[PDB]
Amino acid sequence: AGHRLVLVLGDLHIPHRCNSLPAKFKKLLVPGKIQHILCTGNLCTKESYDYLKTLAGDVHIVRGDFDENLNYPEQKVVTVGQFKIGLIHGHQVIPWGDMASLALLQRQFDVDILISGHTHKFEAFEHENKFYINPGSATGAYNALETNIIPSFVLMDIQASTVVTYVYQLIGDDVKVERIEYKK
Amino acid sequence: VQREDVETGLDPLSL
Ligand SMILES: C[As](C)(=O)[O-]
Repeated sequence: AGHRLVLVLGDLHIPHRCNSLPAKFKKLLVPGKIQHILCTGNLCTKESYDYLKTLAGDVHIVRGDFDENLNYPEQKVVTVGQFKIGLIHGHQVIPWGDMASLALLQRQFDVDILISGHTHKFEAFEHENKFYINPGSATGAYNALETNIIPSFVLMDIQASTVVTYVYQLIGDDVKVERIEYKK
Repeated sequence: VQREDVETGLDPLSL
């Protein structure tokens, strides 16, 4: 082994917008493979937290603007391997998903990787030796500004000073997988 | 940024 597998996901909006994750996603996410879970928020209820605890015994969640649990922290900074990682739902970032506001957050937090959600749009890019991840929405839940949403989630394989970011997407009725490498 | 596709069954969740 020796790799740290980190699941990244959020904006499920269960059950108000969606009842479950895609069946094909549930087949991939099985106990005993993932070390840590970093959740951007908007679960939105304890049942989804409970489900995440069956997948890994180290679960991190930040508070979304539709989360029921107001005890979640607003943002969180964690260290996995050599990487310092920052986590924010993103509805605080003004305007929605502006690259300038996110870069501001990165310097404020002093992280190698900045994870955020709220736009329900997967992105993963490198900007000034800094890495930015949006997992999208793992259920394909609509939001304001967008209704035709591709369900997705991110898997980070952290080893030494490389992060290998897998992106999983339900396109049509099948899972498509891409990978992006980021160096520290 | 450098988005390479990944062959069937080569992602961590499948072997
Ligand atoms: C609804 As809030 C305090 O997480 O921006």
